[PDB]
Amino acid sequence: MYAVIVTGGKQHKVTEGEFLKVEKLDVATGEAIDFDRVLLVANGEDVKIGLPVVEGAKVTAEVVSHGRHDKVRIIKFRRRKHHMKRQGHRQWFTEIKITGIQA
Amino acid sequence: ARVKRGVIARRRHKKILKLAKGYYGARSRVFRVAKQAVIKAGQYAYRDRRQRKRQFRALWIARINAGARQNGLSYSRLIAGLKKAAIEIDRKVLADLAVNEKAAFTAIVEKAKASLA
Amino acid sequence: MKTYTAKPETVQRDWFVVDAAGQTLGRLATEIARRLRGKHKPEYTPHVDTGDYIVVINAEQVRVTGAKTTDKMYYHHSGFPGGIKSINFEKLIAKAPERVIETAVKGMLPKNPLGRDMYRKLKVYKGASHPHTAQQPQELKI
Amino acid sequence: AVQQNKKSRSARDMRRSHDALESNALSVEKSTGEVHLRHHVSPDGFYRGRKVVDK
Amino acid sequence: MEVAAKLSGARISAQKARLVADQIRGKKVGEALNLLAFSSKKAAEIMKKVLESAVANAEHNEGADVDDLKVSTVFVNEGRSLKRIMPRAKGRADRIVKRSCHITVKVADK
RNA sequence: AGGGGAGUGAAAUAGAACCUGAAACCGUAUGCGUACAAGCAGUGGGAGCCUACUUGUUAGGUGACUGCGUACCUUUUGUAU
RNA sequence: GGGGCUCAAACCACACACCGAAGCUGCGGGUGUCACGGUGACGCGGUAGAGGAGCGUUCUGUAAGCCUGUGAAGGUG
Ligand SMILES: [Mg+2]
Ligand SMILES: [Mg+2]
Ligand SMILES: [Mg+2]
Ligand SMILES: [Mg+2]
Ligand SMILES: [Mg+2]
Ligand SMILES: [Mg+2]
Ligand SMILES: [Mg+2]
Ligand SMILES: [Mg+2]
Ligand SMILES: [Mg+2]
Ligand SMILES: [Mg+2]
Ligand SMILES: [Mg+2]
Ligand SMILES: [Mg+2]
Ligand SMILES: [Mg+2]
Ligand SMILES: [Mg+2]
Ligand SMILES: [Mg+2]
Ligand SMILES: [Mg+2]
Ligand SMILES: [Mg+2]
Ligand SMILES: [Mg+2]
Ligand SMILES: [Mg+2]
Ligand SMILES: [Mg+2]
Ligand SMILES: [Mg+2]
Ligand SMILES: [Mg+2]
Ligand SMILES: [Mg+2]
Ligand SMILES: [Mg+2]
Ligand SMILES: [Mg+2]
Ligand SMILES: [Mg+2]
Ligand SMILES: [Mg+2]
Ligand SMILES: [Mg+2]
Ligand SMILES: [Mg+2]
Ligand SMILES: [Mg+2]
Ligand SMILES: [Mg+2]
Ligand SMILES: [Mg+2]
Ligand SMILES: [Mg+2]
Ligand SMILES: [Mg+2]
Ligand SMILES: [Mg+2]
Ligand SMILES: [Mg+2]
Ligand SMILES: [Mg+2]
Ligand SMILES: [Mg+2]
Ligand SMILES: [Mg+2]
Ligand SMILES: [Mg+2]
Ligand SMILES: [Mg+2]
Ligand SMILES: [Mg+2]
Ligand SMILES: [Mg+2]
Ligand SMILES: [Mg+2]
Ligand SMILES: [Mg+2]
Ligand SMILES: [Mg+2]
Repeated sequence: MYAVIVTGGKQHKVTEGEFLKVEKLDVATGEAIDFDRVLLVANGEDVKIGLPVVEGAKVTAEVVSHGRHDKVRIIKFRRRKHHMKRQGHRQWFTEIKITGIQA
Repeated sequence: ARVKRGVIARRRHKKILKLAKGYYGARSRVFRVAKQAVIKAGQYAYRDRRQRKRQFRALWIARINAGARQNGLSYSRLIAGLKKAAIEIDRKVLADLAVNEKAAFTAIVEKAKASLA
Repeated sequence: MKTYTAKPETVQRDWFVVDAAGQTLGRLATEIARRLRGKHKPEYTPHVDTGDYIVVINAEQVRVTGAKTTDKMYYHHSGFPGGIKSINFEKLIAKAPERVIETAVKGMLPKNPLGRDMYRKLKVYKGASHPHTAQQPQELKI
Repeated sequence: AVQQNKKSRSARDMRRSHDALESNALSVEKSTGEVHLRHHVSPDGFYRGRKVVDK
Repeated sequence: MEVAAKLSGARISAQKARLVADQIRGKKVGEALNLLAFSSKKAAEIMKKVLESAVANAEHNEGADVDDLKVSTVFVNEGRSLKRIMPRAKGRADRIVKRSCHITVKVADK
């Protein structure tokens, strides 16, 4: 039992009881969410290929935490032109746990 | 008010020499050489965040080609067939099924084939 | 959900035997180099050798088109002044028939430690038989 | 003639990989158990079971 | 046990003294004393007196037996150097450094 | 000469070249890598091995193999030069 | 550019597909200006140079305060 879902402009292959980090969602911690845009559900030997979205399929999850990724450092340097610039970045994410896959 | 530079200058040199850890020879232990090495390392890292996305699409596309020709289809004919029917599955997800879930990849290639492409 | 990468300790390799009995040299050599590199498998990764073993048996019966049997030259330098030496396709077939196929395939492979490793899996012979019966190569039609 | 670049730490240590010292052939006199150089009179003045110089 | 003995300011360069220290590292003191007695190097005469001091330290302060000892640690560090002036041709003056070293020997029965 | 103990001292790695004791530079010990391999020495990817504990969607150390990649300042129409 | 290429892997027409940039779109963030009362809109490569806003060092007031041998400054992780 696994599914392919779309969230945050990316696609994720998903199995039940899995932890994965996705782009930040506007959901409070501990709240349940569902994913209606399911592209593929495969149940052992049975594979439902989704004409664009598999009809009736839905993948539920609960929000575990919010956080930020490790800092990356940006530098812009133009040699012998007297120019330099620095910047920092930490990207937000939401961690969700997949509770149930409805085929 | 005479200001001495000893403490501040030492704190600034140690920040650079800590980023130069693991470099070869003088690039990890003298400030003048380690300063240039840290700058060039950050120049490379900025450019390689763009190239990471290019190197991974090329890897997915090459693996999809290998899996499609095992089912009697080329990469360019499979992509046209997928777009003809419905499918919006990524090259990233497609390359994962080609290696791990081979029975699901065959079903998709067979459906793309049935769109006469 | 990271991308799969092959591991050199857990790669499956097969043995194949290819007969060069009237095949064009460069169009046979491109098929060989494709399989030495592992480009025909979904497990292919750019930094590990996932390819197969190729045995080539009738290496002296490979052919070229046009006027290339006498007009195609192989040059090499010995490192001494004036040490440039040449031989054509017709004469090299007579002397070292296997060197013709190896030179073509070797130029179609990467020039690095990994490329020299894939080249070690190519066995070229000039008979109709090979010494690798215990490996039981399967037939490959061009 | 002189260098255009200074040698690295690693480069000069490779030149010294042939600077190690070897040992000598030492023997023990059967009569007295005294160590000496092979084929040499011992510091006590013995050689091949005989007194040669007696200091 | 691991009793040590040190010689600070030995009048020899550290690079010259380290050639002899590589010969005795990890050996039994009896077989390393014979090696130093028959060496043609000047650093062997200096380092043989340090090793004999470390053996004498173990017998008096620790009650060790020389026949069960072996040299476990030996290293040569740099000492302070003297600075002298050497006249060269055409009025040029050169600067000489006279280097010294610190020699440490450790013996152990275990 | 210099040391190993013993003593004095709150403290001798405060021992007289004596408060603190940084960096360049030189060593010893342990872990991983390195003797078919070509270039500003890094970075994107990445196996294996070692250590720690939460025994692996973890942390630390190494980095086989591979894609890209000719230092910095000044002066210039223009510099890997 | 090399290997190699001859009913081409050359050339001349036509057709359909795909790859391919830091371009465009998607998702998540930060900022400048203008309008309205936090939203909308379009901007955000840069040398000489102009404009705006900040960090840190020593000393003086706040301070006859507060911290500190149950451990200050400094050094090193
Ligand atoms: Mg000052
Ligand atoms: Mg390193
Ligand atoms: Mg690309
Ligand atoms: Mg791409
Ligand atoms: Mg010279
Ligand atoms: Mg030189
Ligand atoms: Mg120079
Ligand atoms: Mg010069
Ligand atoms: Mg020069
Ligand atoms: Mg030498
Ligand atoms: Mg004179
Ligand atoms: Mg000198
Ligand atoms: Mg006391
Ligand atoms: Mg102290
Ligand atoms: Mg003190
Ligand atoms: Mg004091
Ligand atoms: Mg002191
Ligand atoms: Mg220091
Ligand atoms: Mg060393
Ligand atoms: Mg090797
Ligand atoms: Mg070779
Ligand atoms: Mg070299
Ligand atoms: Mg080369
Ligand atoms: Mg990585
Ligand atoms: Mg690690
Ligand atoms: Mg690397
Ligand atoms: Mg590399
Ligand atoms: Mg380059
Ligand atoms: Mg390159
Ligand atoms: Mg200059
Ligand atoms: Mg000029
Ligand atoms: Mg000029
Ligand atoms: Mg001009
Ligand atoms: Mg240029
Ligand atoms: Mg230069
Ligand atoms: Mg090329
Ligand atoms: Mg045609
Ligand atoms: Mg197109
Ligand atoms: Mg892109
Ligand atoms: Mg843009
Ligand atoms: Mg956006
Ligand atoms: Mg722009
Ligand atoms: Mg700007
Ligand atoms: Mg004040
Ligand atoms: Mg304390
Ligand atoms: Mg102060």
